[PDB]
Amino acid sequence: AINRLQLVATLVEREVMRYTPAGVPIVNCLLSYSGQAMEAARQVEFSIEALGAGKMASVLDRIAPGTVLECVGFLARKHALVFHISGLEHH
Amino acid sequence: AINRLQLVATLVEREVMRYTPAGVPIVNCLLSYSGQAMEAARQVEFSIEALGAGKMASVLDRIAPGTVLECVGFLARKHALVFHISGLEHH
Ligand SMILES: [K+]
Ligand SMILES: [K+]
Ligand SMILES: [K+]
Ligand SMILES: [K+]
Repeated sequence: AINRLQLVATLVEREVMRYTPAGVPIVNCLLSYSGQAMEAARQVEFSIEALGAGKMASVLDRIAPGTVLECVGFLARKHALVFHISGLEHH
Repeated sequence: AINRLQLVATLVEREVMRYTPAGVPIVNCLLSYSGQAMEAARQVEFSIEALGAGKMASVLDRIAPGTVLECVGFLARKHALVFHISGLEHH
């Protein structure tokens, strides 16, 4: 079953790196989206919690807040929903 | 800025049709997702609020709860986040 989110958003802030019991690094962060959709065009603005695990945690850990990111990933239950980023690029 | 969600999920329930002041029909509903992702494979399960506007409201309004839907759309602020379905198919 497909569960794929593509989102170009601004990194607002990120938490300090933490780890799962297995030692997998995780960086929780907040993304901000601003743009338009098609439903009559509609301006859309919202923020969404996200996180990077493993290599993605390392990647997010070096990105300066305010950077615009082109993200791809999947949605999941926090433990509320959180955006799991599996792919990332600038601009 | 891209904001696109692709989700194959089961329609759990839907509210009665309502309208915006302009007369645009809207059907709010709840979707349930079950499947796997790639982060090491990870089982993922969650429910998410959604809605269809205009023709999409009419389409959802005739779909029986329990039906599996292949959805495409965008995320937005409820007024919390809600999945705006702009495209829909069965299976
Ligand atoms: K999947
Ligand atoms: K911070
Ligand atoms: K867009
Ligand atoms: K109902």
